[PDB]
Order: sequence, then structure tokens, then C-alpha cells
Amino acid sequence: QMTSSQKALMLELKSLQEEPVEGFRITLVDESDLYNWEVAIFGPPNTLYEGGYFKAHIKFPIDYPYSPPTFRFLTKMWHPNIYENGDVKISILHPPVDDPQSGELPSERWNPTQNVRTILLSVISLLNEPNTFSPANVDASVMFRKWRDSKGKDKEYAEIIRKQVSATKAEAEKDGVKVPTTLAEYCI
Amino acid sequence: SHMQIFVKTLTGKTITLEVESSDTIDNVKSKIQDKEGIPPDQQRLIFAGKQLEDGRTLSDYNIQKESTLHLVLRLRGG
Ligand SMILES: COCC(=O)N[C@@H](Cc1ccc(-c2cc(Cl)cc(Cl)c2)cc1)[C@H](O)[C@@H](O)C(=O)O
Repeated sequence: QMTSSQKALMLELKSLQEEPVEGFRITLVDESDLYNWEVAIFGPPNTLYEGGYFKAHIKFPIDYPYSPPTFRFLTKMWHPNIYENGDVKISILHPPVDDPQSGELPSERWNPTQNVRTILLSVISLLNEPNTFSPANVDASVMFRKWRDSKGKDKEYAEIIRKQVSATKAEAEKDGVKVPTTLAEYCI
Repeated sequence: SHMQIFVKTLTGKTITLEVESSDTIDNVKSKIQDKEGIPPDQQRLIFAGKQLEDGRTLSDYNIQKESTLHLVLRLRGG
């Protein structure tokens, strides 16, 4: 009675709830709807995001995993690699282009062997490593570059990170979540 | 200072590496190239949410015996 995409989603959900990616907690937005997942994301210790509690939604198409999901932060994140609408800018969330001149590898575009665990690890990489040559958010990219070039003396970018981390405290308290602040707590 | 660490790949395999706590990330990436063929500048190693920087050491990140790292490839195209 479950469709092929429902069966695929059930398998991935079970895997990510029983063997989670550290710092990521996965649940269904609606109990009966396998196609919309809530992702709660802790800022890692020993980063400027430490103490943050961020939320994204993953929305899956009717034909998953033959087509990619979307991955969108609900409250927006000011970051060179995140679009202002909340979408993360990752090549794997789009189908292959079937152009031998493009030089793209299969691992860089969506295919039915890709999965949510790979998306989450890609999101960690994207958060760690701004691409200022091809930014999703130009104004955040320009600000990040000024912050990096000034060795933090132009504090604006870090001030925005601090403000966006602080804004998550109310949501954490509502969910009764204690954000980890040490390596031991994050890796539990 | 010798220890074993585990490197999880996107294909679902675990690489067990023999390392020293004083080894640089560069040294670890060289070992991964020898085992998997992936050029070091394309490798990204993740530990507790952080991508590890080439010139630092495992001990700089408090990576201890039997730690698990995640290997991904650098994201292309932005
Ligand atoms: C931008 O500069 C501030 C900053 O904290 N940069 C970190 C990168 C970084 C690491 C993790 C995330 C990250 C990871 C996850 Cl899984 C979630 C979130 Cl919200 C952020 C973002 C950046 C660096 O590792 C920094 O600690 C450092 O030690 O050099």
C-alpha cells in the first residue's frame, strides 16, 4: 500500500532516527506525511554558531529518490552559501545536465543513490566553507570577505552570527532542548 | 601518541587509519589518497561539525583514539 517513494523515505527516516548524524535531529512535520521532514541543527562547539538551534525543512517529491528534495532554512541564515529564501546552494539538489562538456561528475548531481545523509554532510561542508566566487547571497559574501580580510576587526559579520544564534534561544526553550556546548555533548 | 581513527565515506565504507596525534590533516589526506585515490585538495574531513584545516594537527581538534571522521568531497560550482 506504501508507494515506492514512501518505502524509500521510511528506510531513510528509520536510519537517520536510529543512527543520527551528530547535531542533526530528524522528525516528520506531520505524522502521516513522509514527504516533509523537520531538521533541527545544533551549532557545533568551538565555532561562532555554538549554542545555536536552527531549523530547516526537507520537502521530497512524489518520485523520490529519482528527483531531489528541497532543503530550506525556515528562519533565514545570513551566509554566503545560503539563498535569502532559505534554500541551500548545493549542486546535488538538482538533476544531472547530461552534458559531457560540462565536466560534472555523477556524485555532484542528484541520482537515485544519493540520500539525505549525504545532503546533511554536504550542508555541514557548505556551512563551513563559503564560496565567494559563486555566492548564493552576494551581500553576505561581500560582508564575509571584509570580515576575513580585516582579521575580524570589521566585526559586522560576526555580530550578525551572534544575533542569529541568540534569536534561536526562544525556540530552544519552547522545545525543551538543551543545546550542547562541549564536544562530548555534541557527539552523544 | 599512536592511535586508530575511522573515516566514514559517502559510499558507506569505513576506512580504518593508523595515525599519530601529532599528524597534520595534510598527512591524513595523503593516506586517504594512497588508499582511495582521491586528490588531497578535493578531500574534506569533518569532525563534530567542523571541516579540518590542512596545516593543523589531529590533537589541535581534540581528535582522540577511535574517533570517527566523515570524508566528503569539496562542493563545486557554488
Ligand atoms: C565563520 O567563522 C566562524 C566559525 O565558527 N567558523 C568555523 C567554521 C564553521 C564550522 C561549523 C559551522 C556549522 C556547522 C553546522 Cl553542522 C551547523 C552550523 Cl549552524 C554551523 C559553520 C562554520 C571554523 O571552524 C572556526 O571555528 C575555526 O576554528 O577556524
